[PDB]
Amino acid sequence: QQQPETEAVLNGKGLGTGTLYIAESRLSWLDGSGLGFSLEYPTISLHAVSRDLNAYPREHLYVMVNAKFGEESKESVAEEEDSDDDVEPIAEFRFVPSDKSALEAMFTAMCECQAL
Repeated sequence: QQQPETEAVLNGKGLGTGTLYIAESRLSWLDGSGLGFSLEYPTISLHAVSRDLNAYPREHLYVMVNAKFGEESKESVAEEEDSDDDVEPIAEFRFVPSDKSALEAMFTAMCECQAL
């Protein structure tokens, strides 16, 4: 399945405006600046969907995932204290389609993927 018109926002600062095509092997997105790029499976963690309109008359697929930083560090020293966190521990990704047909198709993609 593929998405017609939809914009992509990733981890808090929204970067992405174009089309999203879901591939069984991975997810491929096209950037509105004439640049196509794909990601290894979507970060499905906390996704908000509203197939039925009642409280919010709008379509939008919001999915937020918590990311942990560590592995290698040079500017900061390893420690169990974070009194001053300059970077957010959670990244919120918002993928919102501007087509009711794109919202229902994405829900069938997520609903079918979550069930399988």
